[PDB]
Amino acid sequence: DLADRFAELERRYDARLGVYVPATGTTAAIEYRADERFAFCSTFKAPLVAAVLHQNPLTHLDKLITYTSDDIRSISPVAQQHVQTGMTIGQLCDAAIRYSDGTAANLLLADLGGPGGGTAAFTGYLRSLGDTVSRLDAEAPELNRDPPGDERDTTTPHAIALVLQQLVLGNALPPDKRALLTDWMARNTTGAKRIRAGFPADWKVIDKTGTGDYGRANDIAVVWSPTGVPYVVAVMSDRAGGGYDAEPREALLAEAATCVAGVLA
Ligand SMILES: *C(=O)[C@@H](NC(=O)c1c(OC)cccc1OC)[C@@H]1N[C@@H](C(=O)O)C(C)(C)S1
Repeated sequence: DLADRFAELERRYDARLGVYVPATGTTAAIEYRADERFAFCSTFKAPLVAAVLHQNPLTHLDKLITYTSDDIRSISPVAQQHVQTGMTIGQLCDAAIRYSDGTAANLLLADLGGPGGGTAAFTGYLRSLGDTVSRLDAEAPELNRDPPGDERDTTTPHAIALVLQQLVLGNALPPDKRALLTDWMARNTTGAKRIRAGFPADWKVIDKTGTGDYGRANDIAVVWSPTGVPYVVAVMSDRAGGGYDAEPREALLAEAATCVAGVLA
């Protein structure tokens, strides 16, 4: 039984684990704490890029955005390298997804615009996809820091899986924009030790990770079987029991993903 295995992992890693895989043609939903709230951490950047693509014509990807020293406030591997030239919206989407660049995500939120530095418009985008659960209230670094249990900047494995399903598998985006989002997540560099590690090499995996304080580690993916059957996999975790400086444990997500892969193979 899956739930027993997930509970064993919780004890092993002194963690709380949430998992959701939506029902398909022949499988019921897989769900473990799937309606409990977990911090978004950086996972919000995937639907953020979808919001920015949806909102604008494609030539918008070519708009140059400039920024300065005081815009660099969070882990930002790419944005730090280009501060002297600026970055296009396309480059910022690339960096936000593939390197989880925090400054890029902040600039993309500002591009969306409106109250709360774009957080309200981001939430509005989720509402338009039928997600009445998730909320973004702050930008980086603040959004990764809410105390355990706090509802600010949270989603649920259930809600975010259904969002990602509509973005990648459904018709939320036109095919040209859908393909851009799909490709960036396909080329993600931060996810090798999470959902990807739990699925065999002949399964295709696209994903977006998140990491925070209190041992927070998430990964949201779309996976395809070797025969092209897709499944959406949302895994979220925290380790409140070690306090603010509890280490995130990637291996917990790899093992949860291995357990899901075993059921889906
Ligand atoms: C978003 O989840 C980002 N996370 C952070 O910047 C972060 C930590 O990451 C080391 C640790 C504690 C707090 C925060 O947020 C202030 C970026 N995305 C993650 C990820 O994709 O797993 C990175 C690549 C580790 S940074």
